[PDB]
Amino acid sequence: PEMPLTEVRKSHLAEKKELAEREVPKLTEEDMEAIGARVFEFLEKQKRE
Amino acid sequence: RQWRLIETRKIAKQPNYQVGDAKPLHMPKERKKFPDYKYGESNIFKQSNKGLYGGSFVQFGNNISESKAKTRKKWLPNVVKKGLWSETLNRKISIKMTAKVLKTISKEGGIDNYLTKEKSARIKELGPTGWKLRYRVLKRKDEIENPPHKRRRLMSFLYPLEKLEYRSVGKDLNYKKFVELFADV
Amino acid sequence: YKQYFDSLPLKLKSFFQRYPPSIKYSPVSTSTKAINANPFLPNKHPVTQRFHDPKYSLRRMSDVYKLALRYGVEEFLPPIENTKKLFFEEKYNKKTLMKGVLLP
RNA sequence: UAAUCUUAU
RNA sequence: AAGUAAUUAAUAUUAGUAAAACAAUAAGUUAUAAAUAAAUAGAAUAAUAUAUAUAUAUAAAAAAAUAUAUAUUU
RNA sequence: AAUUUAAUAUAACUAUUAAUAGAAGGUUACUAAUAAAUUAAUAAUUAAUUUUAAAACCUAAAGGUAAACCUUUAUAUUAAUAAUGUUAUGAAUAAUUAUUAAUAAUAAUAAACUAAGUGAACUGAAACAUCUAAGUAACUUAAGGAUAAGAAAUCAACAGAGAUAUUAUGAGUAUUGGUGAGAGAAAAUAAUAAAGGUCUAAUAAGUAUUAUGUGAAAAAAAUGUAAGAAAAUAGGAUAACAAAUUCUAAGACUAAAUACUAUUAAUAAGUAUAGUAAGUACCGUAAGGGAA
Ligand SMILES: [Mg+2]
Ligand SMILES: [Mg+2]
Ligand SMILES: [Mg+2]
Ligand SMILES: [Mg+2]
Ligand SMILES: [Mg+2]
Ligand SMILES: [Mg+2]
Ligand SMILES: [Mg+2]
Ligand SMILES: [Mg+2]
Ligand SMILES: [Mg+2]
Ligand SMILES: [Mg+2]
Ligand SMILES: [Mg+2]
Ligand SMILES: [Mg+2]
Ligand SMILES: [Mg+2]
Ligand SMILES: [Mg+2]
Repeated sequence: PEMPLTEVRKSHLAEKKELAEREVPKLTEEDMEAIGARVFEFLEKQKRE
Repeated sequence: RQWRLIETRKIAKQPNYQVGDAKPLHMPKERKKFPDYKYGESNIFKQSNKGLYGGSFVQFGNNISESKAKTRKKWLPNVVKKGLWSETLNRKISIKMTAKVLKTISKEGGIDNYLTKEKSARIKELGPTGWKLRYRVLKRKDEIENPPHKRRRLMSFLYPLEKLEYRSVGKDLNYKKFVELFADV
Repeated sequence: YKQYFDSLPLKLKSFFQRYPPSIKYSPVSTSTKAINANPFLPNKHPVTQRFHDPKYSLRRMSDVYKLALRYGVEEFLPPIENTKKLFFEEKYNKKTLMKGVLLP
């Protein structure tokens, strides 16, 4: 038989559930494009110098 | 500190048994009462399986003289028999403890508290006995918190009728069997 | 641009995926529950009031920063001000010489 | 003497 | 039925390359400078030691020791 | 058409490399059998995949026992019916047979490799006592196909690196030793290697640290006894202190290169006394030894 969860463990679980419920940070296409453009600019600058 | 002599221990990984699968050759008679303790049961200082030793195993080392003539000695922990009060169980529980463990118990403010601390270190330095004690306490706490309603009679009412129905078809029916049938329902 | 982004080293890419640059993460230590909580800083958990260790441990953070420096993607990473680490030319310039060097 | 410990039922 | 093998070090002979060799991915080992416990020292100011370098000593020499120099570096 | 040479077998072991995978003995008998399907190929077929029958007794752990035997009673109850004969007053009480439903059972399981516990001595030091041999042999326990380790309270040195594992150089260098016998790193650079990072923790206290007793020949992290902190404004790291630097313990997961066994393939300046029998004959009360 599985051992029951103590109070602290339950509270931690609840916190984790709350965290999950919130909207997750996800890397957008736009952000990637912005990064990629900056990388390209950096490469161009390196080539120049 | 570390818990090397505890967390080194490995136990045979039991395969998860499906309801429709074939039996193992040796199935036990009486069922498992307690949960499985992650770190098994100590296979060295078996003295400590019976008590709350706080992960304090026997050392072996060297007696060394003025001549530096080395001779093997052992260093036992300061074990002590001690009947300490459980608030949850409403009884005092007598066990072997290290003096260190007794000190920790005193610091934490009770024996139940010591048992139920959620840290992994505590779990490691609970014994198998300590794990069983913890389970007993935790289960009791859960019961106190949450009584069943916050069904048996209905079952008792239906049982004789069910038996009669069975008899009318042709077969006899026992209680225990009835209980087994209508556990999940 | 997308292809260039993809061509970035693995660790850096992973970091960008799981802590993206749209969120302006805090310079200072914050609540662990916060959305803008910096993964490089030790954030305090609001209930227990204990400082959690940084989500990116210090070595990993340093590696990520070096990768960003290499590919010119520093400002998209969250700030490393209040983590005590400086890096390369900035470190060289900003540091005070040891008491032993200046005053033997 | 509800520190400890020994015995008997 | 009895001087064998492995990992190493020092000599010798030959063969390859040679002020370089082995290795070529870099790194390393040996050589290319002698000393000194060690240190920030190290080889003709106008030539053979009568000069120079180092260690002791010293203002700098001398003094003991070893090493370095007389078209081409060994 | 035959002969020869080289290679290949159900039919050798050994070493290496590569690839793949993690596996029944005995006893004597009322002898311990099998049946099928689908798909492909060439109705029968061979091959692949799947299903299915039987299978005694012994091999610690149903209960015994002097292994291959004995005793338990699943060709059992318990109940419900049906058929039969007897007892006492259509109904009742016991027995036998035949259906139906309900109730439990079968450890022969590797060895090597790994981790943990305990831990010698001969021996070396031309004696021997610290030291060595050596955390070796051994015994004991526990796990998995591998285990262990692993994403820095790590190294380094003001420049920097970025988990671990194995090997080469570093280097027999630093380091250490009755400064004897002898023991001996790390950084760094290369390979091998896999996608190698990633949260699962409400960020960790009788914990760090201290005293003391022990503790891998150098280099600690451990540990019995007892005192015992701090919040990132902090904490760990070096005799010590001041500066600086670096990392975040007391919560976790993890392929891969590796070890061992077996199989298959290939290569043998290997074996015919390292070439298949036999762990037999025989020796011993026994553990055990062991032929031709
Ligand atoms: Mg002088
Ligand atoms: Mg048996
Ligand atoms: Mg008898
Ligand atoms: Mg061992
Ligand atoms: Mg001797
Ligand atoms: Mg003698
Ligand atoms: Mg030793
Ligand atoms: Mg593992
Ligand atoms: Mg932590
Ligand atoms: Mg912490
Ligand atoms: Mg200590
Ligand atoms: Mg050794
Ligand atoms: Mg941590
Ligand atoms: Mg692990």
